[PDB]
Amino acid sequence: MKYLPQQDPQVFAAIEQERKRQHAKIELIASENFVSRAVMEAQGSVLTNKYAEGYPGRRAYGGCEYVDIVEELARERAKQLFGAEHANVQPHSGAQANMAVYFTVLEHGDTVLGMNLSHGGHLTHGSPVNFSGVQYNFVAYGVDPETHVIDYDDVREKARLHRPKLIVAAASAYPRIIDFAKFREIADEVGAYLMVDMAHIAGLVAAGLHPNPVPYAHFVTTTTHKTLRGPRGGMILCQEQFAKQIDKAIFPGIQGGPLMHVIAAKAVAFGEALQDDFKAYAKRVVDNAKRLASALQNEGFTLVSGGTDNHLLLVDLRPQQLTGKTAEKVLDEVGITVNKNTIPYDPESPFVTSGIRIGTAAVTTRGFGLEEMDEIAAIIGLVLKNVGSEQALEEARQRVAALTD
Amino acid sequence: MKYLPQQDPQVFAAIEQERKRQHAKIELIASENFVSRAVMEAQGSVLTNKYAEGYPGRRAYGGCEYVDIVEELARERAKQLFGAEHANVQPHSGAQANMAVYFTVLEHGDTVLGMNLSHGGHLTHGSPVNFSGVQYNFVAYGVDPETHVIDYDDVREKARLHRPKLIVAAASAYPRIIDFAKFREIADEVGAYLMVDMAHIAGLVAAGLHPNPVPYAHFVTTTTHKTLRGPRGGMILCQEQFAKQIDKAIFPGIQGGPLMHVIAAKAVAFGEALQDDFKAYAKRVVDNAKRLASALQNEGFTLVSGGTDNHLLLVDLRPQQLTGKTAEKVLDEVGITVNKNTIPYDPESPFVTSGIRIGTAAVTTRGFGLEEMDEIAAIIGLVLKNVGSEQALEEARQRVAALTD
Repeated sequence: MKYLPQQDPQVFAAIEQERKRQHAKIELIASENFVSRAVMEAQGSVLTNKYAEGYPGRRAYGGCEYVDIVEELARERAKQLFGAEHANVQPHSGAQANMAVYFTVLEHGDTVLGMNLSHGGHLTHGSPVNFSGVQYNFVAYGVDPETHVIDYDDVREKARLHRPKLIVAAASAYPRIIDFAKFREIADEVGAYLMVDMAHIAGLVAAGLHPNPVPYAHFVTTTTHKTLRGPRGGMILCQEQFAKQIDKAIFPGIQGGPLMHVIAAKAVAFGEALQDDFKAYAKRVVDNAKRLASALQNEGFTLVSGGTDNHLLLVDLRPQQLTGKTAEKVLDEVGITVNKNTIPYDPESPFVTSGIRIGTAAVTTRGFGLEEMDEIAAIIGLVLKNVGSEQALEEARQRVAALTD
Repeated sequence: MKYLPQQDPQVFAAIEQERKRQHAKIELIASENFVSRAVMEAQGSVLTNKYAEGYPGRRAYGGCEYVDIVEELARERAKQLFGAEHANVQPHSGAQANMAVYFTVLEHGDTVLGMNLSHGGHLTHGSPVNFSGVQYNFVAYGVDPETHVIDYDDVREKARLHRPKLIVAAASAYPRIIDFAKFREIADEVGAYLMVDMAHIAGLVAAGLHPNPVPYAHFVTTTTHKTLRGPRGGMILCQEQFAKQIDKAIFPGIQGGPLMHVIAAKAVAFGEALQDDFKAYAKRVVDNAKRLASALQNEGFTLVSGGTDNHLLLVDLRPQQLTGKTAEKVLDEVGITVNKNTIPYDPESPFVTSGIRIGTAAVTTRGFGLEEMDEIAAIIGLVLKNVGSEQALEEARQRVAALTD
């Protein structure tokens, strides 16, 4: 940076701390990643100065010729990546992408069926303290108590009982492949739209390592930030038949001016995802998650679902008589970043939990491989088996430092 | 830029075009500005990598120590700038800031009173194709047909008749000072909350050149991008009594993860606004608008309200027998960026209009003064009085180029 250090020492000092923290810690929060310098440069561009309400070639204001080129690049690259008939790259966030789909197909009070929040579903899939739960009547399907895999007969029974106008599939903490074909079959049976929120798995989908929801879903929502390793924001994919409605839901429906600089950054991230080396990266993500899962089991940990098909895993800490909250805290002490996370049928509150969620996207981006997964698992075992030994925590601290350099 | 040119030639070429366009044109769109290099650097930082759901010291996830410092800096600087008891710097946009206030105080179907959209009100103040108009029952107050000043007796009568739960004041195209004291008096009479959307005038308010709504409003919403000359985003200000509710409306209410990099950029912009030279800048904005208004009248143009108290003016093109659409198009041909804008009691549709809206924030940032205002007015006169003369348009084109260098 050149101008920020001089203009704002306070802001600069804090950013630099954050930059150094990102390097020093082992980042295992499943939704996180590190974007490229190209992505950040696009975000740091003069495109923040441009009002561009509307869409390419159909804007509210003049002078949008060049931001139109940027947006179209984002849209066309998104369609190439995912094989969608239409893309809307304007949503400010995953929240707003979901919001716009709901605005499109639902009236206030309509019934929606989504994944149980304590089994892996997102806040925006019907939390009673979120707009989704307040605005619409959400019902929930669950995972099997033993396998922790989505019970598709439960999805079906809930759909046939509650007659949702919309079914939502996808999750913030589900470690297995979702069967979108079965979701669509159930949707078709009850005459419901199917929305897939692929936020967590979008990078895996782009790389062909998770089945693509696009052929099965009327609407696919996603974040761009994350397995897709883009800037922070949202996107909606859909068939051409809903394109006009989806675009109108975003604007003038729920947003105003789009963030053209972030849209530029999205285009850059999609470009990166289209390359062969992103596919290799994504395979290492999944390989690393599998390896880390296996290594954790070797250390004596129980995992939700008995492992992972994707980037993420959930440790069920009940055998160790630890809460997710306790685990999160102690791991923080040694420089490992996780989050407490409810496990299916969790006897503890969402503020305490019996689990920790772990993902490999971030560490894989940093160049971590299988050997690093083994060591991370060994460090976690050392810490969680010795929460009362400061000497064990210091050893863990030193082994963490050894990994980050 | 260093990495973007190599990584993504297509995106880079388009951004560079946009950068060159921003320099070449006379930008008179009233909502637009040019941010500092410090602001853009903050936006281009590694803070995009951090999930920071929740608030400073009370986050969902660990590792937020430094992003907490950034957010608190934004919040405290906002409070210093505007004298508010509480700030929420997380809204992704002006749309989402407004959305969150509505989510806080209103139930679905509640009556809201806002400014007539064709008299200056915003899309998010009750458009039937916007969430505001779809979710709540909006009624409208108007300006006087002769003076084009808000009819405060009309605000009062509409409030007493319709019994709104919320009254909204402020505008996207109102060239006069708004009387917030009178709005609060009316609000108090009918037992309604008062929300002020100061998006357009927030920079003027910070500089003491427009009366501050904060002492009179329960909620003040604003964009940060704009007269405040910040990054693209929103902010909510309120009294401490609504702080907890407003924060919960933003998260977990209507958003998820905030854009910490943009929040950094907001802090930087607030820092800039706190300096003496921003106050001087803002006075030049208002001085330039007054001068430009007077110079336009000298050219024979009629202005809505007979002039301006702020950064913006509206030309009523009816005396010239031109539509706003025609004016916008021809001005675009010579390198002057305006937007068509409905005038109060406009006989034309919002897609055609009888007016153009013009603001001085952007050109003032570029260093334009009174002499430049005279010339801009002379060029506009030349173009609009000779829409059929290509030679007149070429002269205008050359005089525009002379101004931008």
